[PDB]
Amino acid sequence: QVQLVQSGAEVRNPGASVKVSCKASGYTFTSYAIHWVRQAPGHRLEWVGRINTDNGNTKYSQKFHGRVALSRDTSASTTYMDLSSLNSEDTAVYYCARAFYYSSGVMFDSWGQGALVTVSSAPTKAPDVFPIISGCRHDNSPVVLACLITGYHPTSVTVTWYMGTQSQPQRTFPEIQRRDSYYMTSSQLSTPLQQWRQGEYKCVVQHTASKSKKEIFRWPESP
Amino acid sequence: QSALTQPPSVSGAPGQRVSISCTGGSSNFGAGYDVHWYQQLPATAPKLLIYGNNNRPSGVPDRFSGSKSGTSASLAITGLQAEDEGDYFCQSFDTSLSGWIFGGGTKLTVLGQPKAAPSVTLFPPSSEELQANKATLVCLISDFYPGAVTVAWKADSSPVKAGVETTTPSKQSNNKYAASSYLSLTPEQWKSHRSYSCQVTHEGSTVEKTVAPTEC
Repeated sequence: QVQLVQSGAEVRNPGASVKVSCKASGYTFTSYAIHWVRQAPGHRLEWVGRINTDNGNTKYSQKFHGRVALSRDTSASTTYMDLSSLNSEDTAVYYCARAFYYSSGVMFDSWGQGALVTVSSAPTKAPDVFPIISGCRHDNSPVVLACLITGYHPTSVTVTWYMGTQSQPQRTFPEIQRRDSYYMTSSQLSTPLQQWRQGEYKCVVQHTASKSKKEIFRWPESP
Repeated sequence: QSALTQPPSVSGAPGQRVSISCTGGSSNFGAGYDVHWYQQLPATAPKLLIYGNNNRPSGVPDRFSGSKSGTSASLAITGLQAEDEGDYFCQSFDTSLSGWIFGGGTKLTVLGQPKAAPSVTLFPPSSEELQANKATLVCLISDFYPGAVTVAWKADSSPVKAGVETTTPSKQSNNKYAASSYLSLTPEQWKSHRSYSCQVTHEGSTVEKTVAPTEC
């Protein structure tokens, strides 16, 4: 059977390099070309290049330009992708596909499992917690309390809201990596607030990676 | 155009017929290159689904059918099965870029519960954050099914796409989904506009919330 296997996941610093392999098996390695495709989180798939697995001719995507290089080793039955001068946008999963022919053109009939590459230069840091609020305390519009949790590394955090001593239902939200390789997420108190009490409700943020617990029990008067 | 366009979400009851549209530019579909379709099941490599407009590899069920005419192609899936739930995208070739091009991707959901439109709350920058010379708008989205939305920001009436960082949907404890989107701004830009608006789109309806610097 036709099967493509790639190297494991890599973690690098900004401006560095990474070399990911793509081992083929089950067919003639020099008969069919190999392409490289990446997909960033929140983006579609992006083509990198095609390498002629026989004479060695390579065609690169114009967007990458001098950043990427595609090599071949026929004896090793493997293709490589070397990407230099990394940055936050290069955090993606990199695939390799085989070019197979059909009656009218070119076809990708086999894809690798993919290799994740993370461009992170973040030390273990505790999160900053800011009290955010929706609505006025001056209207009959309900007030929604939330806590903004940004500037930490690594994942994850653990949030619990409290009214005095009892725990209160909350809403969990995903965590996203920012451009500066730091993470952030939010937590929202579920029940909308009818009245105004001072110091009654509080969000508690726990980040065991830095052995710290940061809690907020006051929402300042609005700007 | 020089790229493909797909609906972000396509839903269907178990057993019904659904459709996915791939819109192409003259430089691609009007350029003689046929369209390929690939499915990406959860945590799997993309699988070749349909090659050459309407041909089917040995291993793909006949429920998947393909068509292409003019400049728009459509992928049809009859008798919807729970195994079909995943992401689907189209591929072609462009002559102006001399390279391959892919579509935005479409999440197919097999309904297991009735649909729920998202509930949205928009948050202004906090007082403590502004004193730290920072400003971030928080758009929180929760309790929607199927799990796929599209967030669009705008300053006053003009759209803004810089500094937007949206999260992928994550299944909640009650099989519904939640997401969020953030607009990072400088404290100068925040007070330099009369209002900001988060715009969430989901299954044929868009809800928008607005916050103003002068508001509270």
